[PDB]
Amino acid sequence: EMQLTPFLILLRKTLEQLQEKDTGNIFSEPVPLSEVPDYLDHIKKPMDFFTMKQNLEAYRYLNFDDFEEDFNLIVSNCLKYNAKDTIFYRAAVRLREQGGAVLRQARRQAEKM
Ligand SMILES: Cn1c(=O)c(=O)n(C)c2ccccc21
Repeated sequence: EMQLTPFLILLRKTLEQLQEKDTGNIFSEPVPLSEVPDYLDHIKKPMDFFTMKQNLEAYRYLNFDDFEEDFNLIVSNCLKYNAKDTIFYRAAVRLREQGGAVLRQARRQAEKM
């Protein structure tokens, strides 16, 4: 199939590119549950870019689809929790659009391995 180290290098670069689309850094760290006490009533699996980085280095992403699944959780959790008329909801829509393009290019590079 493919070698581990170039794949992880690609995922590290891809995660950096996704974070660059989140210009407010609102997805950089976990949603603060102390300030959002009802969050887990709605959200089954919180996700954020710091957690994704930890998972990457813990060798928890060994195919592109598991990496993309967690990125999609960042977006979908935000759309689910927040009302449509909020900056947060719109930011997740924009991240879905801009990040989908980053992911398509990165997946093509993975398929070259
Ligand atoms: C409730 N909440 C969210 O749903 C969210 O997506 N982000 C990014 C949040 C960021 C800070 C505080 C609360 C948040």
